[PDB]
This record gives sequence, C-alpha cells and structure tokens, in this order.
Amino acid sequence: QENQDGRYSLTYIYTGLSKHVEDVPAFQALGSLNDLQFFRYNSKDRKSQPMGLWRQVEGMEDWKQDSQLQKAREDIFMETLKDIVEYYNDSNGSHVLQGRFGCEIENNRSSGAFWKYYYDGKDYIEFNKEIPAWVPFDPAAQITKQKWEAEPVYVQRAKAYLEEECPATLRKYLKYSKNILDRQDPPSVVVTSHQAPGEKKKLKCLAYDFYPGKIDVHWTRAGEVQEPELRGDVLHNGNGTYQSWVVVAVPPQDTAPYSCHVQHSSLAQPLVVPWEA
Ligand SMILES: *[C@@H]1O[C@H](CO)[C@@H](O[C@@H]2O[C@H](CO)[C@@H](O[C@@H]3O[C@H](CO)[C@@H](O)[C@H](O[C@H]4O[C@H](CO)[C@@H](O)[C@H](O)[C@@H]4O[C@H]4O[C@H](CO)[C@@H](O)[C@H](O)[C@H]4NC(C)=O)[C@@H]3O)[C@H](O)[C@H]2NC(C)=O)[C@H](O)[C@H]1NC(C)=O
Repeated sequence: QENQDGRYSLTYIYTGLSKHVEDVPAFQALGSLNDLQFFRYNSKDRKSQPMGLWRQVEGMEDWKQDSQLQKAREDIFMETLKDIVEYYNDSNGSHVLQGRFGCEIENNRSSGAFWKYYYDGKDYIEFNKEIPAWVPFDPAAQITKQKWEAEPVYVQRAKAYLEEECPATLRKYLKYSKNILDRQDPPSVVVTSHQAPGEKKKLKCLAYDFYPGKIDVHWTRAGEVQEPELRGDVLHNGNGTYQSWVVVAVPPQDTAPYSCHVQHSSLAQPLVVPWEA
C-alpha cells in the first residue's frame, strides 16, 4: 500500500486578435483548474463568468471584482499586440497574440510556474523568474522587454506574482474544488455494431461518464489488439466528465470473437465487454 501524489494546476490562456469582426470578441481569457475550465471572460460581454461545475460553487471568487482586473489586463494585452503589429507595419492583417500564464503545486508545495507569450504561433516573449527577466524570442519583443522592465521593480513583482500570488490563489480555489478535482468516476461502457450498405461492418466501443481523462480503450480480435479505424475523445465541461470511443472495421467473412477492453484509474481490474453478435 503505496504512492503520495497530490498535484494540482492553475492555468490561464489569453487570446487577442488585431482584426476581428463585429460578433467576434477582440480579447478573450479563460482559466483552467487541471483539465477543467472554471471561468471565461471576453471583451464583448466584458463580464467574468464561471463555467462548468463551478456555476454551483458560491463565494470562491468575487466575480464582479475579477471583471475589474481582467479589464486591466485586457488593456495591457491588446496594447502589446498593437505594438507588435505597428512595428511590422502590417496594421491591416489578421494576427494573434496568445498568452499562457500559470502555476502548479505538488504535495501542497509549489513545484512549477510559467509565463509565456506567442505571436502568430511563434515564440514571442517569456519570463525567466531565475534572473529575473523577460526573454525575447522575436525582434519585436525587444521593445516589450524594455517597456515591461522600465522600472527595476516590475521584474520583481512578476517573480512575486508567479511564485506567490498564483499559488495563493490556487490553494484558495482548491478549498472549494478539491472534491471536484479528486473524483474517480468509473466508465460505463457500451458496444454497438453498425452496417453501411456497401461498407464493411463496424464495431463501436463507447466509454462514457468517467473522470479523470486518462483512459485505455482498445478492441481485440481473437486475442490480438486491433488498431482503431477511428478514435474520438470529449470533455463535457458543464458535466465535468469524459467520453471516449473506438471503432474497428470487421471484414465480411470474419467469425472470430471481438472484445473491448477498458482500462481506467477508478477500476481495480480492467473492464472487458465482449461483442455478443
Ligand atoms: C454529461 O453530459 C453528457 C453530454 O451532455 C451526457 O451524455 C449522455 O450520457 C447518457 C448516459 O449518462 C447517455 O444515455 C444513453 O444510455 C444508453 C444506455 O442506457 C446508451 O445506449 C446510449 O449510448 C449512446 O451512444 C451510443 C453509441 O455511441 C448511441 O448508439 C446511442 O444512440 C447513445 O447516444 C446516441 O444517441 C443519442 C440519441 O439521439 C444521440 O443524441 C447521441 O449523439 C448518440 N451518441 C453517440 C456519439 O453514439 C447513451 O449512453 C446519452 O446517450 C448521452 N447523451 C449525450 C448528449 O451525450 C451524460 O449523460 C452526462 N453525464 C452525467 C453523469 O451527468
């Protein structure tokens, strides 16, 4: 009777667009606790709203207050994207600035942190909290490097936000979310055959209503494992559950037995469902 393990992750993805249409929001931000997203905010609606299972959780976060400082961040974000675009003279062109910012804890202790920006998919700038300093990866990023380090203090706060302000927020959220994130829901599995007129028969094995997401689902033909013709995976965020299915194509003659094997953490011994033809 064996391992420790309690690692939890808090991540934000920020997205801006230089050229956007009326209905499409210019700025957007969402935050995830582990693999599940707990809140979104955009520049159109201009309101911080909780998402998924976190709609029923009260008093974890002052959403009105959060909207405020989200707005603050939106300003600094787009202003940066403007500066990149203005620098490349491509004022009229559809460009993307994406920002990833986050920390994580393992066994109650800070174990890692990251703060990185991307431009049109390419590495733009990055915080090295060891120095501490920002690290340009793009010629344009030299300007931002100078702005964000204008005062020597700024670099010290950036280190503080990652190393302390973030994990502090994480733990706070964890008081309300530990129960959610720690779930070990087993999958119900369902086998289904289907025939297309001028097509080989296809056997679908669906695993559903499970969490966490890490799952092995594979077919076997008369003992040997078969490579799937197609595999599908889904996260139902409102539900806070996962769904995953695998389809194999069985030749017209084939009389050999097919069974679906599901392996998930919430199960002691593996789950096997045979296709009762
Ligand atoms: C969280 O949310 C998700 C999505 O919002 C919910 O998904 C639903 O899950 C329930 C079970 O909790 C499913 O109920 C059905 O149960 C019977 C067994 O008693 C099964 O026969 C069903 O199996 C599905 O999949 C089969 C093969 O893949 C398919 O042949 C079958 O038709 C059925 O769903 C299919 O049919 C429906 C009806 O038209 C289609 O709408 C659906 O797209 C289709 N699915 C697929 C890809 O095959 C099935 O499990 C519901 O089917 C399922 N529905 C949805 C909208 O996803 C989930 O229930 C919920 N969980 C919790 C814990 O709250």
